[PDB]
Amino acid sequence: MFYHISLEHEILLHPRYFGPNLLNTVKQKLFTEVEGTCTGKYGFVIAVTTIDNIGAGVIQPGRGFVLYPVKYKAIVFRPFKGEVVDAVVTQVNKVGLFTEIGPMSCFISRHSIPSEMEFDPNSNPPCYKTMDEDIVIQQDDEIRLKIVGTRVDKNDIFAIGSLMDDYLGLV
Amino acid sequence: REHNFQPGDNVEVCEGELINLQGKILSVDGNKITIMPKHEDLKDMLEFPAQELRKYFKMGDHVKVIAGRFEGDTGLIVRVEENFVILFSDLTMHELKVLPRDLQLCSETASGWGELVQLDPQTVGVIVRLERETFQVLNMYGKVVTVRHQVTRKKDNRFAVALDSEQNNIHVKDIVKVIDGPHSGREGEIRHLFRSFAFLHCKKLVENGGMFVCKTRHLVLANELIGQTVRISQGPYKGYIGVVKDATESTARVELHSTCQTISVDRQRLTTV
Amino acid sequence: EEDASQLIFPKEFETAETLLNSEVHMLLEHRKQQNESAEDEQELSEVFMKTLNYTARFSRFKNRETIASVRSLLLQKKLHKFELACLANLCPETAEESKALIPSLEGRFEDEELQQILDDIQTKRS
Amino acid sequence: ITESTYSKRCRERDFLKKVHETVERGGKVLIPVFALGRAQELCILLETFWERMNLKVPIYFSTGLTEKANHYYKLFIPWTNQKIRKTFVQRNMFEFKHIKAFDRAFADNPGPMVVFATPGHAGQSLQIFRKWAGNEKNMVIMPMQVEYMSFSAHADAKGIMQ
Repeated sequence: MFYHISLEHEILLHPRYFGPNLLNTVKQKLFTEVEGTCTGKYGFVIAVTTIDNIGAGVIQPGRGFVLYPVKYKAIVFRPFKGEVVDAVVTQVNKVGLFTEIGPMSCFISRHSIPSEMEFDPNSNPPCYKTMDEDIVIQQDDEIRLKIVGTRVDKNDIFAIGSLMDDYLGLV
Repeated sequence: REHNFQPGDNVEVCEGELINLQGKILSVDGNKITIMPKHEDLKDMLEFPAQELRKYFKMGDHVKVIAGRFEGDTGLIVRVEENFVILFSDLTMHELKVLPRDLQLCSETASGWGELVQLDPQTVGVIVRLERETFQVLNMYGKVVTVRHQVTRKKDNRFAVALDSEQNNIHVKDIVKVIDGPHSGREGEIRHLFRSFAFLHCKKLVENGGMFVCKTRHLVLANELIGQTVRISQGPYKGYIGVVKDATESTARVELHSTCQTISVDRQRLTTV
Repeated sequence: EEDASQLIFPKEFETAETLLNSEVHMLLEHRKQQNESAEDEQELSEVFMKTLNYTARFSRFKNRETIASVRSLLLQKKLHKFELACLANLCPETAEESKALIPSLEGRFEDEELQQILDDIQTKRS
Repeated sequence: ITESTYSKRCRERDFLKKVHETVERGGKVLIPVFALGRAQELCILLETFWERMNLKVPIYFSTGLTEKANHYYKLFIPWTNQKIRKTFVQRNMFEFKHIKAFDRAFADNPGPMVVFATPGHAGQSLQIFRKWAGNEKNMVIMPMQVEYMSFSAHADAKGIMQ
């Protein structure tokens, strides 16, 4: 889920940016090097809503670089334990299901649900099909699933989705 | 039988009045351990032998294999049955079926290397898999060879320049896309370079550890004077006899026989004697 | 450690204000409006508009007055912020469904007035 | 048992005129060679042209194989044309006084010069082709101005008939 919390970052600014556009260069550098990053504690950041303040720039002795502590507000999104999360479904292989909730490589195995749900290769678009063939889980539809697991994969997350709870189907 | 219990691992109770209690191992002994597991919501401290225990893990934790055919591989479990436990590896998405006793709780990162080798002094290569007595090396063929240990080592050119189909300059650790060849459509990262070939890596590609080779033009960016006695035949040092210590295309370092000096002389003023 | 059943959060998140799906959508589209207004600036990678279309095609609310109204009625009753976000973003249809979604909703609120507030939000969903 | 797979002065004059017009404009040519016979013919025809017009801007050839071909062609004068054998007493025509070894084409120095590429693609030609694209005279003549001058190495139909 999407939170809105306070983050901290340090900016090493080269002396070539010590001009009238210094603080703007600091914001541009922050926007450059906080986007597309994930951590095992504060979650995957989405975007920087605003920057609270730019700290005092301490000049490092021995280097020209200046260290700028930055306090800012960023949207974070990580898996949670015991929570139901909306998901996106894509094409189905002969082994598993490809689900992508933003950057999440969430997977559904054969040891998370009872045998009321099956998959067949006879249909030209592969999809999850029951015996009654009422609910269809194919590419680009709305489902709900529960995640309990979380792992770190070098700014990537590996998790497992569950479908044990009822009414976790299409709207 | 055999027992291999390590501290920090999660174990359960399978029989007795204290069944279904999961705790963390602190120490281990030989046969009758009298182990001390840190149970959940329990401050009073218990004792359990080795036969009563079983390596049961919670769902979604980093596991490693201690022995068997699947040893040396890590992953995350999906569901622990009575005796049927499955996991997916960190390298490939192949389902691994392991016994519950053959699993341990560790926080280390999986290993899953890639140095430049020389099969013969005209061909370079990169090893894809470490074996006991052989090297599995993918050269510029697309075919993996199997050679002995005693290949030689060549100095890698980390400052080499390669050209793609757009005639753009690329270097080491650059992401390039494949738009031509037998494997067009994939994407790789530059590790080593040649005159007309480039080595590529894709972490999602599962064949030979992600190593591959593509041609450079089918991608797109996403002295004899040394040691010789010479005579300075011109200039202020004319007539001095010396031995060239170092030389370039223009100047030469001449070690004068008569003095203790080594001087820089233009090579147009030197005559080999 | 952390869990939703016992509402165990990391200790730093005592003021972690949580934004609803349409709130994220309006902030992200405002960011694109300012980015289009910002000349000579490079665009961001696939993650931003990926999240933007995820907030677009799964949006529960469409007008900011609906978010204002649901917040203005929800802070009066005693809710946790995470519980408030879960109730306002899960979009339930029945009361027993609302109990069966999250274990932290078990016994927190009376069933009849929970049915009443789902009736209110189902009147103000579009 | 004969081969059966298939003007020259005009083609040679046109190629020499193209090379001279490109080198007199200050630009550098990057003509590639793939065969040894074509390379030696191009070098000897160039060298007699450079000696005849008496202009001193350099011509260079590359690789450690074309040099070996040059040495072997120098050592096999009796297997050459009538002019090379007859004027050998004056000078060895394969001992080039204008075509010299290319130390990366004089480190790709500026100015008008003639460079022979090792292949006819492959290495030691694509770097020159990319380094000289979009230049003043980027004349590269395959067998960014591109010219087409082809020299036949085999006999034609009338030669087989003869």
